[PDB]
Amino acid sequence: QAAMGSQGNLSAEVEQATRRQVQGMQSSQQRNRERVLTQLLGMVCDVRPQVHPNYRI
Amino acid sequence: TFGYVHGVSGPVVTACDMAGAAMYELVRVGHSELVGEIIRLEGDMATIQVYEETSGVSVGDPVLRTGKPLSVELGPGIMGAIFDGIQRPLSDISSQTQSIYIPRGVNVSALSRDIKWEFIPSKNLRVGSHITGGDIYGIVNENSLIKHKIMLPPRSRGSVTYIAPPGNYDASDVVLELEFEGVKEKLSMVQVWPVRQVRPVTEKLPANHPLLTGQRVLDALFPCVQGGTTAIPGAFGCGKTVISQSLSKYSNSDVIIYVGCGERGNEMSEVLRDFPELTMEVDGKVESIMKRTALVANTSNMPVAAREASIYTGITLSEYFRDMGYHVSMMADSTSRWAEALREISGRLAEMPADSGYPAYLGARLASFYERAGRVKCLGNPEREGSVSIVGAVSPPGGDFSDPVTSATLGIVQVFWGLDKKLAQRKHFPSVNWLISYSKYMRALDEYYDKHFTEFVPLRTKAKEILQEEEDLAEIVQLVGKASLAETDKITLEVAKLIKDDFLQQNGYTPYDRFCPFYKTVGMLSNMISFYDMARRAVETTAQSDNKITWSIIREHMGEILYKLSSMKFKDPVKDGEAKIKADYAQLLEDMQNAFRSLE
Amino acid sequence: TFGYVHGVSGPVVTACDMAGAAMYELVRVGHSELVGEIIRLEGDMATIQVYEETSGVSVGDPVLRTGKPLSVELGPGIMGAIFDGIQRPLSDISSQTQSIYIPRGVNVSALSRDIKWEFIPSKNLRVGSHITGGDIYGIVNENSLIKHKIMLPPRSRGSVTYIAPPGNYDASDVVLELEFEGVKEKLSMVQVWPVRQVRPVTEKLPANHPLLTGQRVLDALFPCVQGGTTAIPGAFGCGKTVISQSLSKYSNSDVIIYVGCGERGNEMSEVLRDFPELTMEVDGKVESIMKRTALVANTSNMPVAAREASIYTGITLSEYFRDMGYHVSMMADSTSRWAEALREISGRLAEMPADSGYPAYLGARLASFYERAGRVKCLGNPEREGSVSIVGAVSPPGGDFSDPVTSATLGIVQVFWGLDKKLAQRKHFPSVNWLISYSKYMRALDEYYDKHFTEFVPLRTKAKEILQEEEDLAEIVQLVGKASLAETDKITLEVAKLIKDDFLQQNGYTPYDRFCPFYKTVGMLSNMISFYDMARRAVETTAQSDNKITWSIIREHMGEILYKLSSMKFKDPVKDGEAKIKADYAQLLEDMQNAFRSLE
Amino acid sequence: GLTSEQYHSQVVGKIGYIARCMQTIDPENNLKKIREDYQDVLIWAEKNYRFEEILEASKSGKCPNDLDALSRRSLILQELLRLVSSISPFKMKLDLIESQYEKMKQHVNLWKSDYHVKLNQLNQLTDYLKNAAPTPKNNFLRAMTSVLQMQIAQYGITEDNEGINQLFKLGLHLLAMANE
Amino acid sequence: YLSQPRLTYKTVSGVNGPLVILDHVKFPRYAEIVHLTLPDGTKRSGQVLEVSGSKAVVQVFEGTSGIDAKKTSCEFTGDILRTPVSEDMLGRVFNGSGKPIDRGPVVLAEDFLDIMGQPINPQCRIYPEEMIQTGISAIDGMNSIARGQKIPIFSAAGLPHNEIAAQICRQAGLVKKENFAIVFAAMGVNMETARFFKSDFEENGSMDNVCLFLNLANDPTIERIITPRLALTTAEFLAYQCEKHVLVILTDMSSYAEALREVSAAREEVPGRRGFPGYMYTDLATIYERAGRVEGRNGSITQIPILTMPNDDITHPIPDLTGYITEGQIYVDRQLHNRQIYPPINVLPSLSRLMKSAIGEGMTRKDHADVSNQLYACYAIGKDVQAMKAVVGEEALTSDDLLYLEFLQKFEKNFITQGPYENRTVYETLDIGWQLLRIFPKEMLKRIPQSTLSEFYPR
Ligand SMILES: Nc1ncnc2c1ncn2[C@@H]1O[C@H](COP(=O)(O)OP(=O)(O)O)[C@@H](O)[C@H]1O
Repeated sequence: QAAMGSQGNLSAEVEQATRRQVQGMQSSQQRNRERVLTQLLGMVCDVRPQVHPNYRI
Repeated sequence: TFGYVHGVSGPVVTACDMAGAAMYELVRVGHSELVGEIIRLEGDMATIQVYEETSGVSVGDPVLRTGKPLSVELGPGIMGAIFDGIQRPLSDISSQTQSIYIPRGVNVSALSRDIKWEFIPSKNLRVGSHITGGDIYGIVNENSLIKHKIMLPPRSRGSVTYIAPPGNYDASDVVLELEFEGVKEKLSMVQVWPVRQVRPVTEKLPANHPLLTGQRVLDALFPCVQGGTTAIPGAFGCGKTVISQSLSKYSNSDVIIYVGCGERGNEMSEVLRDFPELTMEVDGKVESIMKRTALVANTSNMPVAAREASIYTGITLSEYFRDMGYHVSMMADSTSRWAEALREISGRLAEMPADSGYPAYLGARLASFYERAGRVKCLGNPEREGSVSIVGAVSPPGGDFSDPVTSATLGIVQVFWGLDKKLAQRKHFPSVNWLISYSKYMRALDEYYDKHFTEFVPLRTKAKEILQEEEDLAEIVQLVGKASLAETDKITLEVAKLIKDDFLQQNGYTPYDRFCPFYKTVGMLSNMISFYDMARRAVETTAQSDNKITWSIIREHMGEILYKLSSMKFKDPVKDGEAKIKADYAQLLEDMQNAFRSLE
Repeated sequence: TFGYVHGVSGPVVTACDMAGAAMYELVRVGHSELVGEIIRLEGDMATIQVYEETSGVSVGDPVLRTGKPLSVELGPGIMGAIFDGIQRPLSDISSQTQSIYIPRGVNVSALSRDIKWEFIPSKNLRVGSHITGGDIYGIVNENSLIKHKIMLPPRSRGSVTYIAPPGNYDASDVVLELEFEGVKEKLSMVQVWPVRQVRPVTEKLPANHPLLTGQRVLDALFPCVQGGTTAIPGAFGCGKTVISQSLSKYSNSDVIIYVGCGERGNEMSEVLRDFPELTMEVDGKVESIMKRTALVANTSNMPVAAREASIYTGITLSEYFRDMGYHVSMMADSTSRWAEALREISGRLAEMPADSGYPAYLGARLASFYERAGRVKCLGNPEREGSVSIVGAVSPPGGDFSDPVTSATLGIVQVFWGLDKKLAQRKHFPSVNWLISYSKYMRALDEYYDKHFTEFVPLRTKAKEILQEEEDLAEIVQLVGKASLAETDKITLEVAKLIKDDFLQQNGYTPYDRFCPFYKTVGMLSNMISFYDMARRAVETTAQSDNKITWSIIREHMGEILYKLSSMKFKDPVKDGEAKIKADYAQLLEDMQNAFRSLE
Repeated sequence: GLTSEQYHSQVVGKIGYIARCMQTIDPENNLKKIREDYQDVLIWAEKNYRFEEILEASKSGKCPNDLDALSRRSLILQELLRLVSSISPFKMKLDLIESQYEKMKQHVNLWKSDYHVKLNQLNQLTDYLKNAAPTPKNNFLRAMTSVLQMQIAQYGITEDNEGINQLFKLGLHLLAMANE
Repeated sequence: YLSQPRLTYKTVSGVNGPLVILDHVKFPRYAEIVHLTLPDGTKRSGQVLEVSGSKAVVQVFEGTSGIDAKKTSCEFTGDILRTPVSEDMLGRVFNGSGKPIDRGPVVLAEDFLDIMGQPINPQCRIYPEEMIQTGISAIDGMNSIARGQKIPIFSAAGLPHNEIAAQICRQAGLVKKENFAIVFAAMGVNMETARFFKSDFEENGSMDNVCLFLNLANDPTIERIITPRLALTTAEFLAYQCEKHVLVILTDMSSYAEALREVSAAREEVPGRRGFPGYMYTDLATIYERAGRVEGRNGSITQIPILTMPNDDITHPIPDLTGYITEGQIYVDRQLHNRQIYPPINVLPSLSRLMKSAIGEGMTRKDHADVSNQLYACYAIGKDVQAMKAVVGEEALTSDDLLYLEFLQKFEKNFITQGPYENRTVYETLDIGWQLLRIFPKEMLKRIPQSTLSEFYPR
């Protein structure tokens, strides 16, 4: 009957840790997102069509 | 010049536009230039067994036609090197790529062209001298163990027009220029030889000298000769790989080529880890045996089609070093894996199978490969005597020796060291089954035995008689028990148990039993057979008398002597000298004699 | 839509103009519409394995293309129905055709489309309410026993746009209409599910509740769990009928699905004659088990496809009634015949023969079929939990459990009830051998026993060990006779006999122990084991005295107690309520304690 | 166990089912505590989200989509709804309903609970009486079951009421007893 | 990176068994991957088992049932099968095809690794020599495992191979008197087996470092051909690139081999013994040989495949080829299990090929090899004595035979028999071995040299 107490404390602590991790991930993504997007869009726009190497004549 | 891939069914590619591509010609399939060999040629299309994994190869990919058959570069730099199935130096690949894998299509040279070898020409040779195939026109100081003889390629000949002076030469520098019918041929220290053609020899002399392994049972009961053919059938865990490695370490072959054809890669790593530590004394100086061992590793997961190339490369290297005057020993780690590779390629080709799916030419291929073994009178002007002892492990599926591969191998090899799974499970290593096993060289080796170990042939015959009699008595006892056994039958049983547990079986991973010299192999047998003779004499001559001597009396009186006979195997050939071991065996014989006299 | 027959060779019909056909789809060949399964495709040429005899099927015959694979047809009308393996309603075919045969290419609907059903929609559901696959959107009064919950198919979802008002509807009437992403789906009371596709569930919970049968040996010594997997030997005198009847009448299973899967004609006639006549008492009224049972019955001359898909049809119907929220018990009569049909299909397709001729996937098929048994949290909104317990029986060749089918079945299943013709001859009914039988659900039911029947686990362990000790002593009795047995050995033997003859032995015809409640079973076992323990204690504690007690002394003093222990069977669960039986067994234990205390 | 599409469809359907159960149990919005507890799932039912939009929300994670938690909460609500329905003619006080909801929520596993078993027995009796013809046994069962429903409404199932236990035992025994 | 748009063909020439066949394929690539959208939108995957001109045989992983000839659209990935690998894969559950089934996101790849891997340069391969302390006496004492070894658990249906494997997992550690990441592939394992392994890894605090690939019995048969390769690619990434020590456990290699046989039969490939393909050895080698340490990298991959011997036949092709390839085998014995000896390991048919170097002076103790060999010999002689006693009875056994029978009883009761959670050190196992060997007089121990006997026997 008395063992049920620790569940709430463990859940609260791990939720706080998860919140810390999510905030860190969000901060890093916001920091380094614009250059990633610019590179991705430049690479998508760059087409450079070419035939298969196995094609001849 | 270029064909085009047409299809890919696994290791078997199909290539269009190969109008004039010859059978068993070498081609480079794909953009990565995977090596491959043509095996059938229909219309203007060819089919190529690819020696590298074909995953990712697309139709239309180029197929370069190298107008040469699968060949090996032969020359200095082979000893101490571990090549793959198609003779690429794995150490050089690792140094070049700095990766733990083998890249597909890597085209590194088989023999390094940068090393400056110490080359000394033959003194007699001059400009305007007639030289021919196999003629040793140089000597290269490859290492302390191997004086690499530099010989004209077979099918070469002419009048020497330039012989290089002594000095440091690389494998690419021209060392000998000769001419024939006007056409001039230049020769460096490397010769390319097709692997599927047998290197010629002047004659194939009979095999007349033992291939002393480190194993008592193999050395005594089933001898192998320098130039003989041996098979080692056995189920997994029986110990054929360990037999091969023990022969590779401790044997009287000046050169040993391990082929690892389709077996573990951890075994090749263990070979590379152990052999450099192992040493053999030459002129009082210890020199590593890796200086003479040359590995040809193609592990199980490496391309299947490469196993045949591995076997052929190994045998070609062995023949090359035989032609110098050395007694090479080629350990085929598993010819069953080569047979399985042939079966896979045949299945891809939709060929009609022989027994158990194998191709109809498996037996012919095995016979042709084994027929390259006999001791030879090497080619060329300087008379020599090489050998190539092919010790070929077999891996019957399910341990059934009726396996087509095992049957075809027993139809060729002259020594059959069949191993027993029950003995292996009991840890009775080497697991050779003394009953079925045989050697067809005993009569050819009695000449050498009667002159070097004169007292060994009768001991061997008596030991085999004891083992057969014990087998019969065990078949009888299993159903009836030992109650009715005659006393001499009991002595036969007990001496046979002694011979099994304490002469035949030999722990190969100990400082004492790793190598058992032949003086030990004969002394232990001599003591055991002498004890057998004494016990039998006592019992037979005292059967009539009232003081009937029986095995129980003998055992009670000689518990110490029996234990000494059992522990005879524990003598250390290195820590304890040969003189000490022989003296101790003589003292044990004297103890046996005195104890028997005091008993009777 | 329509194909044409381009060729006919045996049961294989090659149909042209079948561009859109799907692999393993069903087609109606010929003008008589013979069922057929597309087993190959090549351009427009679809190869079909025709289930029925193809005689008379001529080139140019139309080939109708059913847009589904072999799919069972689920909905009201299953209960009390006799189907073929293909879902052919034999009981309707016979009535409509007035013939003793099954007309070639009969196309009678699995479920009657003319019979009316009393359908009451879910009260909460409205127009616009969100509904998801597995949702019970109505209930149909199929019987006074089984309420058929009409539920949405899996893979279906949306918003309800029309739900019919309560009333009488047929399987062709549209009882619901929903919309998802604008696409409108009209759902009648009948759905269709491929037999070879597992019906999805929100979760597959562990089996943790007994599948009580009423047989003391099965419920106590070898318990099965709702959702378990069981095997039964199939022989002449084994007595599988007792297991089938117990599961059908007395087990807590809410539904029973009996799959003949290719039995002999007269064996299936016996089953079809007996099952309708069986009756069960529910709510004080003697109903017929066919109010809750369905029979997928087919003989050995039926289409091999029907025989091979009988198991899948049965398990799909069982899964349907499980999802409905019920506990279903599927019983394959002989999975050996299904495996023979599978081997026949493999041979017809010319597939490589695996171990002993069976296909290359027999183990996979058996494992995947038995994997469909289990206890699940049924898919859908109303929180439900159903189960499917497979009791498929197997026929070992001549009593050998080494054939592929029996070996795979034993490996997969978790219970084996091991009926014995030997015990049947000895008149020990049920004939469960209680020595080769086993059950791997004891550790799963430990929790249930500890919650409800705390002492039953130790009681069962002691009973099993008693029987094992008696089996071991059966050999000693031969060697030295009964007079040489210790007093503890005698007590073990004479309580093992008591358990065999008075606990394991049970007659299904009597009104008192046709069905043995688990409380009664545990009470009997507790009384017997209390007798055993107290007698053993008395013997052990009087071994030290001069007036040592013996089993003969105990029997002479307490012949009445042994008689009462033997007569514990005759307590009627119905007339002698649970309270009365428990009180009587407690009084019996009191009498044993008093007598033992007086004797000691 | 479930593909992603089917899992999110299950989430949507379970949200809808919880909304329907709430509407049935408390059409007058008097169970404030229960509705507050189920607010996060009832917000998607209060407004007129289409199935497609609510499924998109479930996929995005905006709406509660832990199907196990949704199943637990839906079962907690459904057992209460079954309790209220089995005593349909006899209403239950709001205080008692809230206390029983709290007890069911606190319970570790409803599908193995004594409350669930008692509800199953009461539903057995009610289902039988819903169609049984008038006879001595059926009239007796109806009388005892009506008294049992009254006792359940006045007390509840989350306790060990001796009267309710006796009524359950006797009613089930009479139900099982042969008609003749 | 591939930028060209990928071609989608509706040109499905024919379907047979699990082999779709496309025509008009523009430059098909062997081993290429294809994504098949069926008529009903179901998206399956497949691999090009063969190419010929404009034809491509596509083995479908989910089976060809429901495949249409005119409506199925197969888009060609342009590349061979590549798994997305990241360290975050540790602590996740995937199905047999690497798609998550734990309601987490897809793997945000750290790299895209070829599923088949590459063979390790034998010159660069390191030889395992670090003995793992499984805690099982039958293994440490007589079949010692080495870190970076392929040692499958040969077993039979119904035997406690799952329990033995889980015990090895939860008490496997170096004999240094660090954690072992676990990559657990399961092919065609019943839900009870999958739940047992998952629940054990959760009960222990190892679910952070355990990555599960699951392919239960009801799941697609062909996907078992790739499940081991997904698991071993993840293990290779974690070991040779992240420097973890990865214990890889491939459960139901019998199921994997049977799936391989099914595909080979569909292809009509050359059969071997008992119908299995002639290349089953090479395929099982591609699976197993992805183990062992490697030069210059501090990681390792230890493989413990659990395979069920059909009919307890150690000579059946599956166990036979697995023994030929791997570096030993732990043989779970039905006789011992029926006698209720846990773990029911039969050391006589069991074997460990790297014990010879993983034991001795330095690592573990210096009497290890001698004690193991003597235990083997005495156990074998005890079994032979039992066999002869079945025929000649008790009264005909000599005192030595009685000694051997007592040794056999006490060896199976004190050495093999062991608690499911009991973690005996190698020294404890050797001490048990010595107390068992002390039954015999010194003269009866002929394997152990007198030097070892004098030092270790008297105590
Ligand atoms: N001469 C020997 N001395 C001691 N042990 C041996 C000997 N030969 C084989 N063994 C044992 O047999 C096992 C199998 O060896 P190996 O030959 O590599 O297997 P395979 O027979 O499959 O090639 C090894 O683990 C080793 O312990």
